[PDB]
Amino acid sequence: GGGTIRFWREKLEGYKKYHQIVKTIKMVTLAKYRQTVVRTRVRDQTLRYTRKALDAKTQDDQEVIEKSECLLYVPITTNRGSCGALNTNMVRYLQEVENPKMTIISVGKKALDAMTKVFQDTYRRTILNDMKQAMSFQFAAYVLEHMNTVPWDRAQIVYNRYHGAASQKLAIFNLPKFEDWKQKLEEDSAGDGKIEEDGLLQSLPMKTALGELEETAVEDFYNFHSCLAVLNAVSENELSEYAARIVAVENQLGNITGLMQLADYTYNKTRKELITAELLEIIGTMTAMHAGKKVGLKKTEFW
Amino acid sequence: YDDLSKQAVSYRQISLLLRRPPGREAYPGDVFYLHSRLLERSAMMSPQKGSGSLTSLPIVETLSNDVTAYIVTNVISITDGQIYLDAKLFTGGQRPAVNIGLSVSRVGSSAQNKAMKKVGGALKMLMGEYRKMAGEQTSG
Amino acid sequence: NKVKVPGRKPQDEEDLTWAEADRKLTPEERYARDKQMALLDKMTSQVEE
Amino acid sequence: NVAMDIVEMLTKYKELQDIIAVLGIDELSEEDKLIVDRARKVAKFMSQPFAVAEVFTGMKGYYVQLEDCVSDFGSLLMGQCDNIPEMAFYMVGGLDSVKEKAAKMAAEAAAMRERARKAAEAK
Amino acid sequence: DEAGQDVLLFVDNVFRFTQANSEVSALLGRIPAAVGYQPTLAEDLGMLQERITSTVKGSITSVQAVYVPADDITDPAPATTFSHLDATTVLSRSVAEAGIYPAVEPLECASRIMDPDAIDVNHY
Ligand SMILES: COCCOCCOCCOc1ccc(C(C)(C)CC(C)(C)C)cc1
Repeated sequence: GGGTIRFWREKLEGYKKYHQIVKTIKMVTLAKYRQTVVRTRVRDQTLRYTRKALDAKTQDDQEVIEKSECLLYVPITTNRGSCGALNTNMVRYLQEVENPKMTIISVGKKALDAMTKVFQDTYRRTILNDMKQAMSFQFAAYVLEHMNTVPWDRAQIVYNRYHGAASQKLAIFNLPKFEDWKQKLEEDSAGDGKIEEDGLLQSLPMKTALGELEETAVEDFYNFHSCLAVLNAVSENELSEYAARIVAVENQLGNITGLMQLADYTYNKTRKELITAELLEIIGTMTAMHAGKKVGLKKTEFW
Repeated sequence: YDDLSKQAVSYRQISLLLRRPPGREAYPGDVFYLHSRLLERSAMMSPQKGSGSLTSLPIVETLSNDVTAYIVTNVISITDGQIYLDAKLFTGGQRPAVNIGLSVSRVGSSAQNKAMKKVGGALKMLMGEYRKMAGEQTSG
Repeated sequence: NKVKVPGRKPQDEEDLTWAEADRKLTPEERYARDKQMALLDKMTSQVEE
Repeated sequence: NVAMDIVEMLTKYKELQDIIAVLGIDELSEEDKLIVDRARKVAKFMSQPFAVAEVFTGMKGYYVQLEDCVSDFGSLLMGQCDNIPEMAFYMVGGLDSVKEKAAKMAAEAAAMRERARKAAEAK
Repeated sequence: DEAGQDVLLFVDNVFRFTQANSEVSALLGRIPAAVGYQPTLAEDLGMLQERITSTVKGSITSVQAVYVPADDITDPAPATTFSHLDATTVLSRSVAEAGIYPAVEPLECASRIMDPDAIDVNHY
């Protein structure tokens, strides 16, 4: 019985050390989250003309695949785990959307081991920002320079949108190709302004004034707004990571607690049972010695 | 019987004061027979014997919600069912604190009224679904 | 196409792991082997130079 | 051989349960979570209803034949049935019953979706 | 009885009361049943506690300290003491360091008369 109680004691100490370690992770992530939440007050304003430029009606997939030749899907994953279902849900969405003409350039280490085992050939590489220095416009420029290795016809930038501390949903930016964007710009600048989808904005004057703009400046307009889109995606996934890690750490601490209470109950149970066992042993050996005493008179002469 | 867990302590006093050979968890070893003599007397008698009845609702005190105690298993090994009340649900406002998963009636389906039998089948399906749908999400 | 999970069966991939070996010390061993290989390569260069 | 492979899979699943209960399934490699889903399907499949327990399981009892038991576990071992969900294996006998239960569950889930659509439209 | 009035009975740790009776039972030669507590734990404790009851002629309330050995509630001495208790005034150094005095932590405390069948409905 000594081995059992020693084992349970070692498991108790292991769970306690594991608990304080996870608590330390929680404190670090809390510091980073309290930094990054300052962005939440200030976001939701920079991409509005980008929307107006790049957004289109919801195009069904199966027509986009036949229309296109080499799509692109950029999943923005994390550098380290204990996040939750963000990475797994991104992978699930892509294996839901998997089609013969795709190519995946990701962002994060966790897109490196997972996707390559699900997507053998479509997955190409990834991009890694060691988050010592906050993301930048030139990080998104790096990502654009990586995406442009392909002659892609559409780029679906997947990311996690931080609706709240308990709400980190998925989100997509469907970026067109430059030549296709320019052709659609002309074809929609000619005709009158009529929205074809609720929630979408008319931008015919913008699609004329861009025609007033020279060619190199329009290419710069496209690249600049796509860069801002990528940057908003990276920032939102950073915040979503740091917000979902807290949830996926407090639940770990709850599980660790429960394991610790079970370990404590079993340790104390084994302790008491061992005490009773040693007691009954001693009383048994003593009782046997008492039983080995005769009741005979053993009479002898006293004179 | 409120409660058989204390009857066993009294018999443990009687035995250890007589220096009888103890057993698991300090009990002599005949405490199973002690409760079985009592619980087997509770029966539904045959029409040959009057078709009478003697129901028994014994009570037993667990420790930190541990059904793996000696007396608890000794009584579950005798009784025709189990009603497991949980301190967690009791402190959580649910009163009676019956845990349906850890509870069962091995025989009462034959006695249950049909009007109650149908409602019980429906609620059993509903709660078997509810126990899973509540845990599978884990606040996801 | 989904995944090449390892196993005991030939269509499955190699399972080079050993149940006897512990997983707790694995990261320390990985770091140690990486550092040792880097030092050995640097010694190769330093011996030639 | 099927039995030995099943036992090996469950052994690995027992070792992985120590991590699953603490961290979660998401922190496992893709191979490990596939092994987990498969061993969960195996364990759920091992349950079957009996005619004696009809009062409790609320299901008619099955008599799974020996020859049909090995082919089912082997198909579940070779990855021949991974699109089936996990709960389809719970309290059934034979892979044919598993596919019937999966059809029932898919039909019910769809029907719930169309019902929710009708309610939202009428709402 | 004679004066016809309520009484408080303050008891330093009942753990030591149980320990003394256990030592007596051991010296008398009686087999320790469990961890080392006397077989007559419940009887010897009830012979005291049952005297601590309300009466037509008066009442004896008793406030009793309890040392839990190794913070295990399942130990037989706490396990038997708790069965007789009706309320728990838990105290905490946390609230005391926060300036609160008396240092009661109401959430982890509890009572048995918290029922409208006993007290008025508004209090409950
Ligand atoms: C519904 O009415 C209930 C009335 O209960 C009155 C008796 O209260 C019993 C108190 O039970 C406990 C249980 C655990 C504990 C802990 C574990 C918190 C004590 C500790 C911290 C000293 C180890 C304290 C008291």
